[PDB]
Amino acid sequence: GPVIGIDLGTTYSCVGVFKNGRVEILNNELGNRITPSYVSFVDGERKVGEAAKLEATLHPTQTVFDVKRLIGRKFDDQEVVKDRSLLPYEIVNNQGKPNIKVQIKDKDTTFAPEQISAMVLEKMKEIAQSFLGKPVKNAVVTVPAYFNDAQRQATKDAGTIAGLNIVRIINEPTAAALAYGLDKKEETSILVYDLGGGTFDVSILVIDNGVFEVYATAGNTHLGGEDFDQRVMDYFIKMFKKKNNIDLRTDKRAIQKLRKEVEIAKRNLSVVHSTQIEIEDIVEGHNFSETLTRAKFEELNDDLFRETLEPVKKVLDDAKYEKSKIDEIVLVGGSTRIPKIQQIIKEFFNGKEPNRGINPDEAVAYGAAIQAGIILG
Ligand SMILES: Nc1ncnc2c1nc(N)n2[C@@H]1O[C@H](CO)[C@@H](O)[C@H]1O
Repeated sequence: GPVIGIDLGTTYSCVGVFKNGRVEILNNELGNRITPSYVSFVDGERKVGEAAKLEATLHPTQTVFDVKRLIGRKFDDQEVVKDRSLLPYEIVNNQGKPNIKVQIKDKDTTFAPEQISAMVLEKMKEIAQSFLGKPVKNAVVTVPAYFNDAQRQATKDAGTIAGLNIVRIINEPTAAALAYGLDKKEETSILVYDLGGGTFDVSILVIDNGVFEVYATAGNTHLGGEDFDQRVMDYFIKMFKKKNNIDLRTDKRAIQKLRKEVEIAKRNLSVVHSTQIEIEDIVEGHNFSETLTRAKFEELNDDLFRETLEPVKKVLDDAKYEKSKIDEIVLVGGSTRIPKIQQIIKEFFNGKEPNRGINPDEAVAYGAAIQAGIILG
């Protein structure tokens, strides 16, 4: 049968197929190549993807996301304790393991993380089946390089629940190296800088005669694009209060509409220098109309951009590497399109240029698809 490739990300998932000697990254039913990793349990309906994400605003306790943060971990791990305090849906202690609790038709229902991740995998599988017009039973699925045996096994178990045999788990850095087609011959040391919507990961990947090994990993589990948007929102919430004596945080619907326009404005400022953020009647009788420059966008976030170099220093130190030992810097995740990010990395690497695909959110799924093709021969 076919083997598909899935990037099971913290904030999103992406599915690729390898067919007629090319990788195709598939669109979801709404025409996007990225599906938000969200599942909602409201009014006796289950939704998966953007339709679930949209329920988060009015149904924050029934809308599950960021499950990758919980999968294969223990309820008392410091990281899960921190996540229970950040996440608005109920996380309960099932015999030492975090489980998700929600209501379906008012009934208390508990899920393992791998059961919610299975629902994201199910949807990616259905996109692949309808595209290939065949059943799909096998997949390459990616995980972070720092995932331990229980986190990898819990991801495999997610596959099994979704009716997917996970024939191979590969780390996200390896998947990126496969996508960018880094020469497998002789020896290459690669810094993989992966700045996503929710998380930052950096790995030293060494490629030696077609053998891939991650020598060191570090990161910041709570640093990504969504933080850069929150810094902009904070700024404009302050200004709108100053100007109109309206605190937009008093209206959940206003904050949702602002967040959407702020995300687009940030994307615009990776290409242009100045952009308009506009919402008619952000509340009744009050338009939101503001300009954001690249310079102000950077000023609002410069300490977070700069923070990304602390994990870079840690992996160089952990692997007893000097900046020079790094042969190529590869960038993954849409957040790496921010010019200032590219600039800061370059100057850290004493002038060296980094490589950024042009679909950096799809590189990991692309690599997983390539791995599927490699396995099929
Ligand atoms: N043009 C762009 N400039 C800055 N950030 C961008 C971006 N494109 C994406 N996807 N991103 C962000 O990447 C993350 C993963 O999708 C999200 O936080 C996007 O906003």
